[PDB]
Amino acid sequence: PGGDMSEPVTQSTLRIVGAFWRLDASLAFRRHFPAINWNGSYSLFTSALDPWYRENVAEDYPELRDAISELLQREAGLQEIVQLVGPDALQDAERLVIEVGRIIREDFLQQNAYHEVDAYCSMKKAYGIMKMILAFYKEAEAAIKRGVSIDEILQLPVLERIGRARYVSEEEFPAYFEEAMKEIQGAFKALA
Amino acid sequence: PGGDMSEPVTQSTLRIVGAFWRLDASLAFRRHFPAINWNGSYSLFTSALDPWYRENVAEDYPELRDAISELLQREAGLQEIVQLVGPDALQDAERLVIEVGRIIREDFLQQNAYHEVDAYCSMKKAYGIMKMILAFYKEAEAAIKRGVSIDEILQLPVLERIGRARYVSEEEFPAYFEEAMKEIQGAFKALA
Amino acid sequence: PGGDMSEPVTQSTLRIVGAFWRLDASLAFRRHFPAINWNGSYSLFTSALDPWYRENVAEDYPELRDAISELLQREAGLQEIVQLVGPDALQDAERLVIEVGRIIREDFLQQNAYHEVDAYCSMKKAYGIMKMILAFYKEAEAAIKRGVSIDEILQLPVLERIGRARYVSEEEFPAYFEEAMKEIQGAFKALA
Amino acid sequence: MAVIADPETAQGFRLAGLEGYGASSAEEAQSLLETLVERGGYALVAVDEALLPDPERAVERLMRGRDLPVLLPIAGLKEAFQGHDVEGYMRELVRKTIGFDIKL
Amino acid sequence: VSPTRMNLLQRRGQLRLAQKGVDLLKKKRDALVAEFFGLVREAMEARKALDQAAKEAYAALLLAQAFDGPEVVAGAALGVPPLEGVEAEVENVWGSKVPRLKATFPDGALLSPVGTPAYTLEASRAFRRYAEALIRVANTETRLKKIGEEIKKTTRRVNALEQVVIPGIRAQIRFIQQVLEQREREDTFRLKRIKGKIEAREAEEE
Amino acid sequence: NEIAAQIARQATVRPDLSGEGEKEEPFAVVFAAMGITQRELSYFIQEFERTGALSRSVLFLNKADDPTIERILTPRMALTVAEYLAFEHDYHVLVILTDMTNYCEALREIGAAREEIPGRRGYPGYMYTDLATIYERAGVVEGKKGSVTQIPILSMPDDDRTHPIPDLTGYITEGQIQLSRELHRKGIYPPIDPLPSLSRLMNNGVGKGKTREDHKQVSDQLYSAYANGVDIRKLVAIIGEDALTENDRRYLQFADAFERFFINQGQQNRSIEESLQIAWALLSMLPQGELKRISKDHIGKYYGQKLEEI
Amino acid sequence: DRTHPIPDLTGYITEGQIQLSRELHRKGIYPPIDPLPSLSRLMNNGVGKGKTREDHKQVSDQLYSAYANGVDIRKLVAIIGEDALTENDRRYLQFADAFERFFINQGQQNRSIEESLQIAWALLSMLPQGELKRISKDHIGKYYGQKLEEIWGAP
Amino acid sequence: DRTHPIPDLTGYITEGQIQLSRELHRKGIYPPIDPLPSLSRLMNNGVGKGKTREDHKQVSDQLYSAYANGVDIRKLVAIIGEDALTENDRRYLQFADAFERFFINQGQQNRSIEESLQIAWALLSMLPQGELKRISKDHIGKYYGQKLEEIWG
Repeated sequence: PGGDMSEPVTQSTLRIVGAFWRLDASLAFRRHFPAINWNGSYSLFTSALDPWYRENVAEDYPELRDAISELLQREAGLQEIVQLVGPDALQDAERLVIEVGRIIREDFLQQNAYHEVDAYCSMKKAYGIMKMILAFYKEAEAAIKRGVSIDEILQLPVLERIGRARYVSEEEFPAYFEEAMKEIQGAFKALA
Repeated sequence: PGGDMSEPVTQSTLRIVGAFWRLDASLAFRRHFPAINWNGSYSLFTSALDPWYRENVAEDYPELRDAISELLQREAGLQEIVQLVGPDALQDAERLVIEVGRIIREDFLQQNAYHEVDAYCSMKKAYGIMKMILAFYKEAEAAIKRGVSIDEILQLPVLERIGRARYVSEEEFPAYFEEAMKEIQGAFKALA
Repeated sequence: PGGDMSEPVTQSTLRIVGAFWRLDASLAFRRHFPAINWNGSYSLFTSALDPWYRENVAEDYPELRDAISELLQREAGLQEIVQLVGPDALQDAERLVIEVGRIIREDFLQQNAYHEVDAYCSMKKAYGIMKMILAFYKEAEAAIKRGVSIDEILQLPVLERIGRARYVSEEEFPAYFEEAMKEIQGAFKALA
Repeated sequence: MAVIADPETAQGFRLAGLEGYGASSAEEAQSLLETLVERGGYALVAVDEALLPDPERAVERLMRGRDLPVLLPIAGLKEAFQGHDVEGYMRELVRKTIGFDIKL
Repeated sequence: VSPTRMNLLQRRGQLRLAQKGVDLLKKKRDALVAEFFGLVREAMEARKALDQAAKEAYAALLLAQAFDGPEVVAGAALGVPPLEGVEAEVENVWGSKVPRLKATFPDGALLSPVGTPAYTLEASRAFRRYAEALIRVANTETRLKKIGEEIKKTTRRVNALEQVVIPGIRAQIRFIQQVLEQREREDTFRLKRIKGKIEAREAEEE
Repeated sequence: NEIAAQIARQATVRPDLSGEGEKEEPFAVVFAAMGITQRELSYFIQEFERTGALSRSVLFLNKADDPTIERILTPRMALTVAEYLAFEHDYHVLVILTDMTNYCEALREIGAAREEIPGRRGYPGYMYTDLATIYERAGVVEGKKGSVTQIPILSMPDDDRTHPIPDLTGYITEGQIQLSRELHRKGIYPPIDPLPSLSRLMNNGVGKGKTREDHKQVSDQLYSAYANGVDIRKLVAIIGEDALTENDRRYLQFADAFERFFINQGQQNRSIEESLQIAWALLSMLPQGELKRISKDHIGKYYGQKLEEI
Repeated sequence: DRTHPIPDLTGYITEGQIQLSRELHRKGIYPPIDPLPSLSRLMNNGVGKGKTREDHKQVSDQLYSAYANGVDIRKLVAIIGEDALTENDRRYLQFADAFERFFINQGQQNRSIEESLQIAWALLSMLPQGELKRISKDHIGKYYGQKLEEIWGAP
Repeated sequence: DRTHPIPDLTGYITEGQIQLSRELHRKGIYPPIDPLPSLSRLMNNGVGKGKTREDHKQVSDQLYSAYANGVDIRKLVAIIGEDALTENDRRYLQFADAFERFFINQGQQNRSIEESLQIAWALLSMLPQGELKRISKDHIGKYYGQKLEEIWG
């Protein structure tokens, strides 16, 4: 009642379940769905499922997942600072972290249950989207060191490719994925 | 208990009463009487009483009252800058709104209960004073557009005529009112 | 229960006892013992014991104790501004008050129960340390009025003597105290 | 110190002992100012307004990093012989400095 | 924050401190605004002086090359070296350090401003005085910008307090009050239930 | 009450878009009032008399001077009549239950009298089931032409959405329309806040063959844009307008124009076509590339109309 | 806690309150009565001409306002220093300390109302005439100008 | 909730407690033991010269003081902003970070008391030798100075 997690039913359940998928009304108000608070949720099965992932999704899947979690944690740290002192006050590295965290939110964490393709997502597709996001982040960090402006990075056209990747279908996704991976390098070479 | 409007008695009352006359000691400290706060008070009878006003007071009384309310709201919206910097640093139009709010307050919203004639007011008298003030506002705005000095607008004797409208007896208000409207009409044409 | 001092037992005790030695969880977490909450503690026996202190410790012991108490209250007052704007935003005299409050906390009120010497303190040792700290405060205030930086005040080595006074044995303390009282005057005379 | 302006006035600035320079274009002025600031050295650099009204805005990428160079919008020459609205310049400066964009 | 009476009282104290800090910072911004407008008037004066000096110096230079050969003026400018005519001493304003350029300005460091030209030397005097006025304008502008950004920082802090911190404390106070009242209500219901059952037991079997 | 009366007046079903093409039939209104004051009752009676609907309506009126325990029978009788009409005579009924807060207060009175185990703020532990027995008497039946729609009205105590009455209602009902005190103070009517408002059955009623195909994406995009605008407005109240990037300034302008042209419509009746037109006009304020919730085809078809609507 | 039921109900029934302060107590002041959070609801009906003195009400109001300004300025000095203050702010800063030392801090003295009013006027004389807005000009003329030495010797 | 009756009564009965922290757990620190709310009542019985090492108690006290200062400065940066910090405040920030990442984060590794005290001294060497007021100067002379890079990286 009231979304309070300190109630007897939730507390009695949390002593026995192995995962805690915490829904948030703030995310649902913004039409961010599935509306799971990734900061407040947990799972006690991630370590035990790593052997299965390493042979059924990709040998490096856990490392990509850990990198995405770290990026989200950094975004959570920076959001408290941004909300009180403005995005411009940050350094370029932190601004890139904010932007990539947003990309993760909107292009990876969000999923449309009523869409003909986005309702279901396979593990390979999730791994591909994560790999694209992390590749973009590495290239963007390199570019920032090379003096490129954040605005130039943000206005790139590859961002649209990553942003529409979840609506692509499974039967054709790997081709889209190879093409976008090529395009990421192609675009960050163009900025120079 | 201590002015907490969330008290159960206050909340139950506000579910059933059609008017909330919020008294405030801040106004009484500023020597403003009656000490009714026009920002927190409300009434749910205005719409049902409008037809009565349009026949017993004047056809435009609802519009003039709404205009006074909008002017007060505009004044309340300029306290974040008048606080930071005195009234003198505001441009002509904003300072005109500030002075129109001052005149509204001191010459229409205030009422001495111990005065021989001001302790009472009729609906005709209130409508007359509202029409006075709003007509002056229209003329002053037009003058400012004509490049007149706002300080000159702040020295006209017509304002002193409007100030004494509270203390004119009911039997003598109509003549005062027509004369003062005509003086308003002829007070800004005279002023270059 | 819970550390809540609003419990019936603590509140009923609070109304019949003469002295109230409130303990602070925040200080106990930092391993600062005795860990007494100075703001929330009191004694009703001070005025009755002044004659004894004059006859058996020092004639001006009550005044020195009151000076220490006034310093602590001033530090408590300025701590609000410190929490609002940070310690570097303060003016020189206020930073001196904060620093001398810290000196009182760490060099006079802190006591090591497990030490061979500091586990017990005589009234005369307490009087000596208090007198040292007050003399230092007076000379630092005079220096700041003459334009000496706080950074240069806090680096004066006599502060190390004041900070190690706690550990001087009872037999050796008088000589240590005379040396320190000479050294404080020397140090703030040498600053010129 | 130093100054960047039209070559007609740079000669006089150098005649007074300032390391004057001639600006032929707004792009030229910006490039020269970037070169001047990037090089470690002189402390004051007044920039002709006509070719670059807001030197701090343009050089934002450096002045945000270093605070010794003191940029300054200086009045143009042909303008000087006809005058310029100082009050408007100060109004814009107030808008920039406190953002509340109001004066009287 | 655990729901306790102690936590509630601490949170209320924090609300009071936040409100007091808002008032204190508003007074600080009032003082800053007063000083800022004083500096705005000063800057108007300094800029007007600079404009007048610019006019006179441009005039003098125009006639210098008009009578003394433009080549003569160019040579005079080339001869004069970029002398180190200022000392960039710093000044403290409201806890911040700002430059205060001081024009040491050795006159003898100007090489070959006089000679064959008859007026080019004078035009050098006008431009030296013009440089002085320009330094004064810089000195006023730096101070004004510093006080302006101090005003902006204070306003940001005040807005933060009034729109993020204080509402959060109010929300916490409401939550703790609800939890405590609920616990009291539950305990009271339990006591009433137990006493009623004991009364029924006494009625049934004494 | 004004919003309920306006919905009752303007409610229509638009068979032309659906494709059946058959002539519509009007709504019967069953109106149950619990603890209603004379002012509100006067408003409702006058509105229904003005629109002529008082002949095709049934009114159950428990006034605030009437017995409290009788407040529990009123919605049940109202819904009995509604279901009778709908599922035995093929009517389309619209039920309005004004001030369900009064219903819950009466329920608490009874529960406290009987000393049953309470829940969250003295409300009986079975309040959820009791409210469900009222709310789940809506719907549509297979093989029946009639229907029962419910629009309960409840006043949230202290504007608190976590209060047990709104909280339990929101667990039972299919969404909610939440009014904003802030919008009302700005002079907006109807003051419906979109972000705390939801309709759970919208997807089964919009799109191809019902309304037009871009409805759902337009709504999603409006939600995203307004959420960003509110976040930027929160940012501006700290760090001033002048520091905003141009894209953020665009989102601000969108939030304002939204509140002033989409939400605010007074007593006007807007067909779905006009509302979608206004929506695309507001969305055209944004760069065409920031409309990530809308497919390319719809952006091509409808993007680019200015706010010149009159 | 003033919101505790005991003081809440008592305030509901009673006609004001005299609030002691721990800051004043721990600064050495006795009796540690803080004027700012204290109020007597029936004061106006028992002071004035024919009971006490004609200058009582305005003197009280002025003391309250001046002391509040002084305390606020005392907090402001810690941040912006005494130089950044105007002369009037400084005079209020001095008045607040004098008020605490000579008005509140009377020890075990028995002051008649005339002595207390004399001390109040002596303290108000520190502020420039004409900055005493809440006092009529007649009373200012009649009583303004007293010297602090009358109470300086007995804090 | 540490004020819940179960933990509260337990702590009143038991001789200390090792309290885990969710904040550390989310950062990936294992074991996620938060030292400030933890306690060992009998620790003084079994440490010191002839039991573990003569510097043990004072090193523990110094670690507590330094970590508390670090957490306070963390609360301070939210108000003042990082750029306004002093050099000592920055040093305590760095100490808090390194403490969490190297002293608390140890994974499934078994550390001898000697290695643990070496890591503690390496971290304490990040603060100026005059800021270590809880440790005697004999121990500061004997153990201060060694760098953390020598242990890892």
